[PDB]
Amino acid sequence: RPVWFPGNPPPAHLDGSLAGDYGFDPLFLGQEPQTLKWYVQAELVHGRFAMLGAAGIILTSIGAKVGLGFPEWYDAGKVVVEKNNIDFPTLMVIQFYLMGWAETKRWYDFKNPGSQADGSFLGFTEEFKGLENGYPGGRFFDPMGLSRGDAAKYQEYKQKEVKNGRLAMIACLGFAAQYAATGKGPLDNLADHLADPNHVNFATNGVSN
Amino acid sequence: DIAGLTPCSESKAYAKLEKKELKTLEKRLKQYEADSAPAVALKATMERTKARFANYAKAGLLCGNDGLPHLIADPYGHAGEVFIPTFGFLYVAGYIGYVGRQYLIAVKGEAKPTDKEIIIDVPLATKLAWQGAGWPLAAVQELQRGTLLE
Amino acid sequence: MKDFTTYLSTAPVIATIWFTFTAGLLIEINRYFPDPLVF
Amino acid sequence: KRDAALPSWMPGADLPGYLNGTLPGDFGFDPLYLGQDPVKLKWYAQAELMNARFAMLAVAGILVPELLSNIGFGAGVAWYDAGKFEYFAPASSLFGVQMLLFAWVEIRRYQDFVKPGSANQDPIFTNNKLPDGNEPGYPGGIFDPFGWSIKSLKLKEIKNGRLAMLAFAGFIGQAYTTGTTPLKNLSTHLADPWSTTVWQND
Amino acid sequence: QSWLPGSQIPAHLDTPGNFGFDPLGLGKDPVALRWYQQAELIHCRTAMAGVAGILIPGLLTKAGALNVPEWYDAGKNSFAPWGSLLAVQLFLCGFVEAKRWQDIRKPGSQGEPGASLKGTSELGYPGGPFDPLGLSKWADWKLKEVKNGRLAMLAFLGFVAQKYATGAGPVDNLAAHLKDPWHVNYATNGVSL
Amino acid sequence: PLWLPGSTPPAHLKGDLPGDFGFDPLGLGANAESLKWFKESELVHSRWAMAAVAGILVQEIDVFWYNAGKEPLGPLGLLAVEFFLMHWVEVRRWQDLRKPGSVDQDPIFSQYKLPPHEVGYPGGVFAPFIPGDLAELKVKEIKNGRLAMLAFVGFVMAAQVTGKGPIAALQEHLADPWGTTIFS
Ligand SMILES: CC(/C=C/C=C(C)/C=C/[C@@]12O[C@]1(C)C[C@@H](O)CC2(C)C)=C\C=C\C=C(C)\C=C\C=C(C)\C=C\[C@@]12O[C@]1(C)C[C@@H](O)CC2(C)C
Ligand SMILES: CC1=C(/C=C/C(C)=C/C=C/C(C)=C\C=C\C=C(C)\C=C\C=C(C)\C=C\C2=C(C)CCCC2(C)C)C(C)(C)CCC1
Repeated sequence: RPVWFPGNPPPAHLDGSLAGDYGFDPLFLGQEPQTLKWYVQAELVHGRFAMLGAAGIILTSIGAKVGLGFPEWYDAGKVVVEKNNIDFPTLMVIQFYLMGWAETKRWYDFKNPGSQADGSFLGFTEEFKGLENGYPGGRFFDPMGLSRGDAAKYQEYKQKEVKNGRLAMIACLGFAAQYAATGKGPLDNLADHLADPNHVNFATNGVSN
Repeated sequence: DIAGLTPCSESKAYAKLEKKELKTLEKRLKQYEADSAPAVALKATMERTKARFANYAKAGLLCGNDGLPHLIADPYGHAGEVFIPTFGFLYVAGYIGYVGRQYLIAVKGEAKPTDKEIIIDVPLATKLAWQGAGWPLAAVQELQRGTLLE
Repeated sequence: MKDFTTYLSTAPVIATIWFTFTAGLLIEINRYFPDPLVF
Repeated sequence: KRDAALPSWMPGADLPGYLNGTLPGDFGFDPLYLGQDPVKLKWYAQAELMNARFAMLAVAGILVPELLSNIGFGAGVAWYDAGKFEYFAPASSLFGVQMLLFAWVEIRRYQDFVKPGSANQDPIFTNNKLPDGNEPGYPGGIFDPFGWSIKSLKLKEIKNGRLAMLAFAGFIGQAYTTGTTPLKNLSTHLADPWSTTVWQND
Repeated sequence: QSWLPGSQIPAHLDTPGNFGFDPLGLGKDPVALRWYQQAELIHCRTAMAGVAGILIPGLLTKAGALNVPEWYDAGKNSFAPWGSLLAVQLFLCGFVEAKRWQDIRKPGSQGEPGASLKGTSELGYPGGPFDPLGLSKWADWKLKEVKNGRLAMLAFLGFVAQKYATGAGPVDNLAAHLKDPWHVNYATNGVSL
Repeated sequence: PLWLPGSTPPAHLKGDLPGDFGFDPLGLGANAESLKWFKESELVHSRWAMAAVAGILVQEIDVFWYNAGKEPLGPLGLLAVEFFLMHWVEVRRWQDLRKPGSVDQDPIFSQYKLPPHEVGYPGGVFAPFIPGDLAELKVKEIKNGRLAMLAFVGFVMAAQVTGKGPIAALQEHLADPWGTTIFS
């Protein structure tokens, strides 16, 4: 089966069973199977936050590069804060409560398969079940029920999801290391590169990075 | 005041110890421009050193004929000098000690205990670590129960 | 890595990963609360 | 697990069990499940009636003296600004006597709730007694002197009570925002109802 | 009934207010658990009481019914010495708490043939003359009693901390917030906790 | 009969439903729970679009349908009588899903009942003329339906681009077909 480093065989602990399994753990981190069950969720969420974030910049930025209204992602927190009524400390604390709640419940599904399933909440029993470490599903997490549709159709998406996940994580960090090295927006970094690509590279200003 | 010694908030020598230290740093700061790096340090130290003196004058310690703050160690003008800190220690030391007790005993019954003194069971220790927060309530109850002594 | 972690949980390694923690903690607290003779 | 063939409030939905159609005015409404434990249904069932009959009296006490005072007959004021200071005794006493006369009647009624036949006879003119009802909240005798004997009738009581209880909640609410009598709130609504909803007034 | 659904409740609570909370494992010793249960019960009763005489005064004052001071400033006033008041109090409570303490040691102990019908009931719930109205199948009261208690225990710690931070009445604090909730917080003051 | 001739439909679409032309690239209709719901939203959606695109045209056979928002019973006065009437009606349709028969009986005049019927196709009162016959109509319904649904988004993007309604945007296209497209 296909691998990250063609020829070099993939390490035992990778089956070809998990989504985006290209025999890549050169540092033996995720060897003990529990400690990898943990990383397959870190990677998913990281990628899901990264995807929302990348989609999140990629739309504001064209919105700012389409009409002189929207702010650049870097200096677009204060612009939300100052202009609008709201404060920083409370948001940051409100967030921590809701995210605190949301996480602390996912927190106790890693260690206990079907824990929050017990209805010990708002009588919502069947929505907070296990299913598969990383995909909770039910009427809330998978409303349309692609989760409970077909065997292959869902398997292929796990594949799509992790890949987009890993590309958005790259994409995001570029946004973050491109504002840094050039002090401009990602459709000023993209317009400057389309007009004169041979010259407007890193080679100019963006060093080894 | 207590032992006839003056309060630092009033005393002359203490307020002349302010002057000498500050006026040591202002004889240095001359030898540098105001925009420079070390000037921001010899200003920041001064600010801190002048703040420090102010914060014992507000604390209300007893300063002697020396000009230095002496301490009070029995009863209630000067509780916070020793009487409060004192408990701080006996707690955190008692914390450390009782965690260490609960570790060695928790290992004791496991074929070869000596291995766990070296290759320390971290996830055992880090559970005993938090448990050792409420230690005086356990320490008392253990002295009661009569499992504390051989 | 069962083996690598047992080594990281060896006495001299834990001591050092513990002391850099309780050292920092005391340097840290002496930064934002500088120069204490009370509290 | 829940009756099939009796009054519902969401037709098609499920009455839970404990609401059997036993009590009077059960169409099986208890979303929060407050009537679960049959001890607690016993209280609430009675609690409802008391709260019902005070509202139905009170709301009549509120509306009528406006309905008449506008037709113009002799003392008529605002149902809240009425109790301010204008009576033959002071505030203090009128409460004392009120609290006394009740404290009596209520501990009488309460003993009847606790034990079904405990209080049914006069303790002074001891030949005088109200009959063997065996029905706390529906005690009868004196209290049914014209003698309406029916399930029919015991609905019509709690239905009128639920409606009256609200009407009174409204009166609190409506006064607190608008600041006139509830027939004056209904006048101004009837003059231009469309431009005078709550949302208009909020 | 669990305090963190998924967390394995520690063995030493086999459901005898028990929502499974004892992380540091104080009550693993069933000696300690019986002792600690009445600490709670006493802590609840006092606090429910105490807070009732912080709030119900404090709420009626704004209402206008009673011209009561704020609970920090109800100490300071002329009638008797405080030394006396504390002494007479410390005297009077010390007697009665000693009658509780011997009950906690030897439950029946407070019924010696020699004025004692205040024998006991079950441990922490003395009843009889402590239960005028007499209430006893619905012992759900027993539940609320702890819950309404822990709520009130927190409430006071709140009072103490939230005057240390804003220096104003709880009935004020409640309004200040209700007036601009998003700019008057935990998060917009002296100290971040 | 298929959206893309020579295709195989997806497994879950079997030509039972009306206007099943083997179309679910994202297996939306995969789970029977969801596909039962989606059936309704696709009826009702077209029914609202058919009703609305029927309106836009015939109301302009005038002024901009889009700025019709600006028209004798105040705003909040009218939004109420909508809210309660729409809340009333929509809940009762939503019970017929919650349980397939749960509602059919006239809560007032319980003498009159709506006869046993397939979901989202109620009839009785609502099929007076009993017109053209059997399923075929339900397949006109969803076809004529989708066309109406599409046309609406048209009508919207047509407003939000030209400024004019539908019939004027067409008259503009006729005047300069080669010129009045999106590609100019
Ligand atoms: C908060 C509190 C207790 C907190 C303890 C906690 C969280 C325990 C939890 C845990 O143990 C568990 C379960 C399990 C463990 O593994 C972990 C921890 C986490 C350790 C008690 C407060 C208790 C609060 C009390 C008792 C306060 C009572 C109030 C009074 C009487 C005050 C008096 C006055 O206010 C009046 C009435 C009128 C005014 O005018 C004047 C004065 C005089 C000021
Ligand atoms: C107050 C004060 C003071 C004084 C003091 C004193 C006088 C003391 C004494 C003391 C004493 C007289 C003591 C005794 C003791 C005894 C004993 C006998 C002990 C024991 C111990 C133990 C047993 C321990 C244990 C433990 C724990 C608990 C924990 C940890 C671990 C261990 C094991 C160690 C001064 C002035 C200085 C200062 C100020 C304050």
